Amino acid sequence: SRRLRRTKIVTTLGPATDRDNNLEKVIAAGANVVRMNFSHGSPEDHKMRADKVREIAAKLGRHVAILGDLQGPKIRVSTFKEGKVFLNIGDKFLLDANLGKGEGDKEKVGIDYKGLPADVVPGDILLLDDGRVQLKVLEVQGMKVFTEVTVGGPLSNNKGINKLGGGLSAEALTEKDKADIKTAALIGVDYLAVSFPRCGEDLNYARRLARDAGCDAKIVAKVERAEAVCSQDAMDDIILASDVVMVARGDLGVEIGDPELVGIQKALIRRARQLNRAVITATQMMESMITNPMPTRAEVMDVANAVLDGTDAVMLSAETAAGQYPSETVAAMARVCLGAEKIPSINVSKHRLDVQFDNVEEAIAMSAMYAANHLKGVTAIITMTESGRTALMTSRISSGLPIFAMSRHERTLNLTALYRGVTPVHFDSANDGVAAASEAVNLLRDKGYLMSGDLVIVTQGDVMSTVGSTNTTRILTVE
Amino acid sequence: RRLRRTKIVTTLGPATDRDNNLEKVIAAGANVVRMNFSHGSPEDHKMRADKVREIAAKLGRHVAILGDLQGPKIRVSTFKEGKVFLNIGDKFLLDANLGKGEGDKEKVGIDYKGLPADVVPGDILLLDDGRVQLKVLEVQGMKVFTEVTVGGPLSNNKGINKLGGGLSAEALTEKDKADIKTAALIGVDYLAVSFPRCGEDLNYARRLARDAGCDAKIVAKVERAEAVCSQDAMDDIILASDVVMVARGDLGVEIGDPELVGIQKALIRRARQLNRAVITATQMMESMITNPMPTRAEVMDVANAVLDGTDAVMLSAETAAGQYPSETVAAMARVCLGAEKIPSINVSKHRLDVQFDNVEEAIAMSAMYAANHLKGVTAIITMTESGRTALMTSRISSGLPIFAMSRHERTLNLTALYRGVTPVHFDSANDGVAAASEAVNLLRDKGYLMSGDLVIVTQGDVMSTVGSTNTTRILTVE
Ligand SMILES: [Mg+2]
Repeated sequence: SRRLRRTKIVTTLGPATDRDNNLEKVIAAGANVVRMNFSHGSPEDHKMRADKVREIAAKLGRHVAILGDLQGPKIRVSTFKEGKVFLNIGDKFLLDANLGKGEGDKEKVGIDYKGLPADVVPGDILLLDDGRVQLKVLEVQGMKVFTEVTVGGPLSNNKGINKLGGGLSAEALTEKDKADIKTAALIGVDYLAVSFPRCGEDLNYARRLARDAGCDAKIVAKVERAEAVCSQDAMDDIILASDVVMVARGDLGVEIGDPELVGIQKALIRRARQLNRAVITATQMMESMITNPMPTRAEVMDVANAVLDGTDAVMLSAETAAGQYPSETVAAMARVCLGAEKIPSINVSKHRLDVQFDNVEEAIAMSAMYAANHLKGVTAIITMTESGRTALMTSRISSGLPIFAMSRHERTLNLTALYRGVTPVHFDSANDGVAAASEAVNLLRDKGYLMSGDLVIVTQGDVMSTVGSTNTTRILTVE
Repeated sequence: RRLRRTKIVTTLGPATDRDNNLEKVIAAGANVVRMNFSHGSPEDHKMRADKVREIAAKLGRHVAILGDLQGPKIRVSTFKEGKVFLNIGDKFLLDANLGKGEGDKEKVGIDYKGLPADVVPGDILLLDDGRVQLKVLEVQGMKVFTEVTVGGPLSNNKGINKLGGGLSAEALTEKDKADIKTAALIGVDYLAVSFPRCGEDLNYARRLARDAGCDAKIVAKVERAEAVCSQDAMDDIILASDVVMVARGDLGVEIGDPELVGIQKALIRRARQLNRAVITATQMMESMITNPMPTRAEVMDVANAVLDGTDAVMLSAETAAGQYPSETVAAMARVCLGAEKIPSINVSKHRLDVQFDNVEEAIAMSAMYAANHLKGVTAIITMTESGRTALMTSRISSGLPIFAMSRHERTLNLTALYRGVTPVHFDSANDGVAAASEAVNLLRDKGYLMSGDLVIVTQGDVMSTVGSTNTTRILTVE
C-alpha cells in the first residue's frame, strides 16, 4: 500500500532505446506503452524491437502495450544540397513539386506532397518547421508556388509544412501507410494510430485495412488538423470512430493558434472521457531532456496540467527514441505525474450527474466508482474483466484509488496498460463468483497492494447464463 | 476590440536601457515594470523611474512601478577558477571564511555565514536550482563536510537551497534597508519583500518603508517551504501582504517542482479569496532570452496561470537581459488573450456561502453578479479614488473589462496591476448620476463602449463625509 502512479507513460522507441540496455531501463522506470514510429526504421527494426519488448516484459513481469504509429503524408520541403540560409524580409521563395535535391538558398525547393499547388491560393500562409519559418503565397503556376518571406530563419532538410488553418487535401493513408498496417498486423500491435485523419471515414478505412490483414487493434485517432477541432460535430465524428484519442500538439498548434491549443486540448480530453474513450497527450512533453538530465519548469507544469486535465497518458518521442536520458526522462515524467495526482481537483468526480446509462456494465462501473470514492476505508477498485471494458469505464471517473484489472489474457492486460489508474494484474483462477473475487483480493494482498483491514470494491459478471457481462459489485474486507 | 485582462510585469535592465527598448516593452503592453534591487546602483533605478514616467506620460498609459528587494544572498561566494566538477561520491566542503579561493578540491565560501548551524548530517543542499546537489556528512565549527551525489558545473555566485525548509537567514538584509530607502525616494507603487518566513517579516519591511515616508503596497514573495507548510502559515503571509508573488524559482527547488503546481494553484485561489492580487513570477518564457519564439510548454505554463486565475504574469531576464524584450512582451500578451477565451476563466460562482460585512465589498460583488448575468453588458466601471472597488470587482472571474476611474495618479498606477482593470483618469466636480454619465461618455468617446451598450457602474453617492462606495447603476450608453 504505497501510492501508485495513475497517469500512464507512452515512450517512442529508436536508436537511444536499442543502444546499451536502455529499452529495459525505460520499461523498469515505468513505461506502460511502447510506441513504434513507422516514420523511421524498417519492418525488421520494428519486429526485432517487438520481440525484445515482449521478452523484457516477460522477464520483468510487466504488462507493456505496443503502439504502432503510422507516418501519414509527408508534407515536408524535401532536400537541398546543404545550404540552409533564408533571410527575414520579403525575399521570394519557390516551392516546386517537380524538383530533386537542388539547394534552397534562393527561391527553390521541391515538395514531397505533389498536391500542394491544388491546395493553396494567393494569400495563404505556410508555416515551415512549426512556424520557425513562415511564407505567404503570391501565386500558383502549374507545380510551382511563389511565396514571400514574412518571418524568416534557418530552413533545414525535410522540415514540415502546415497551412494556417485547415486546407490541405492530402490523403491520410499513404501507400507506405498501407504497407505499415500490414507490418503492425504481423507484429500484433495493441493500438494502431492513424496520422492526419480528415473525418471518421479515414479511420474506418484504416481499421478495415487492419482487419483485412488480420489485426483487431484499437485505433488511436491522431488529432493533428484544424479540420478535426473546428466544431463539436467534427470532434465527435473523429472521436467516435476511434478507440483512443491522441492529442498531438505540434502540427495542431501550428495550424490553429498555439494559444488556442490549450482550450482545444482540455476540450478533447474532456470529450474523450465523456464518450468512454481513452486519451493520450502527446508530442514532446519534456523536450529539454533530449539534451539535459532534468526538465524545464514549464515542461513540468505542462505535464502536470495535462494530468489535471484528465489525460489517460502522456508521451515521450525523441526523449526516449533519440535522446541522452531515456530512462531518466521516464523517471522524471513519472515523478511529475505522481506529484500532480495529489492535487484534490483530479481526485474528485461529480459521477456523471444528469447522465443516463443504457448499459448494465457501465452502470456497475459508475456505481462502483461512486461507492468507492465515498466509503471510508476503501483502498482499491478491482475489476475482474476478461475484455478490459469495465476497467475502461471505471477509469473514466476521477479518483485517487488504484483500479486493478484482472484478466487471463495478455492482450487484455496489455490493453489496460494505457488506461488511467489501471494496474493490469494477471489472474487465471478456474473459480468464479465470490471465490474468484476473494482469490483476487488475496493475490493483490500477497503482492503488496492491499492490507489486512482494507475495504475493496469488486466488479464481476455473475449470472446463471451465457448471456451478459459484468453485472455485480461486491464490497469486501481483505483477509 | 476585446481587451487583455491578465497583466504583464516586466523587469528592467541593460536590455531595456539599450536602444529604445523600454518604450517598446511599454508599447507592447507592459503594465508594471519591476526594478530588481539585486543588480544595479540606486541611481540606475532612479534614472529608469524617470524614464518610465516620461514614456507613460508620452503614450497616455498608466504603468505601475514595483521594487523587488534582493533578500539574503544564500550563494556559493566565488572562486579563482572552478566551473566544473564530477561526482560519484566525491567530497565537498562549505567554509564560511573565504573570499576567492578555488572550487575544486572541495572548498568554497558561503556568503550566508549562518548555513553551518542550519544543516545537520543527512541534509541535502541543492545548488544552482538543483543542477548540483550535496548531502551533508558532518559539521564542525564553521565548516560543513558533504558528499556531492548529483553534480555538474558550479559557476560563480550560484544559489544554495536546503531541500525542504530549514535555513534561518534574516529576510531583511542591510542592503534591503538601504534599498527600501531608495524605493521610498523613487516612490514605488509596489514593494516586494524577499524570503519572508511569517507576516512579522512583512510588517518589519512595511514599517521600514513607513519610516521612510513610503506607503507602497507590500508584495510577499512566497519562496519558502515555511510559507506553504500549512494553511495557517499561508494565511499569515497573505494577510500581512497586499500582493502575493508565487516565486517559483526557489520554492520549486525547496519543495519539489511537482508540488509546485498545486501550491501555485492554492496560493492564487487563496490570494483572491482574501481580496489580494497575485503575480505568477520569474522566467515564464525563458526560451525568449535567446530565441524569438516561445516554447510550447512555456505557452502552456503561461496560459494555465491565466486559467488558475492569476492577476499577472512576470518576465525577468526576458526583458532585463535578453535579445527580444518587446517581442517577448507581445508573445506573452497573445498567449494571455488566447487563454482568456476559455469559458472556465470567464465564469464565477460569485462567492456562494460567503457573507460580507463591508458595504463596498457587497456593492462590488452584486455589481459583478449583475454584469456577468445581464445580457448586453459590455463593461464594469468602478468610480473609486482609492481603487478598492477595482481590487474587489476584479477578484471575480469575468470576460468583461473593468474601467477604474480615479483622479489620482497613484490610484491609476496601483490599479494597473489588477486583472482585467483598465485605469482611466477622471475628475468631474459633478456628483451622482451626472459624473456617472460623464464617465460613461468619456469611455465611449475614447472608443471603449458603443452607443447601444449597457454598463455597470459603482460609485459612492451620499450626502455625508462618512463612507465610500455604496451605489450601483446599470446605464445605457448615449
Ligand atoms: Mg494486431
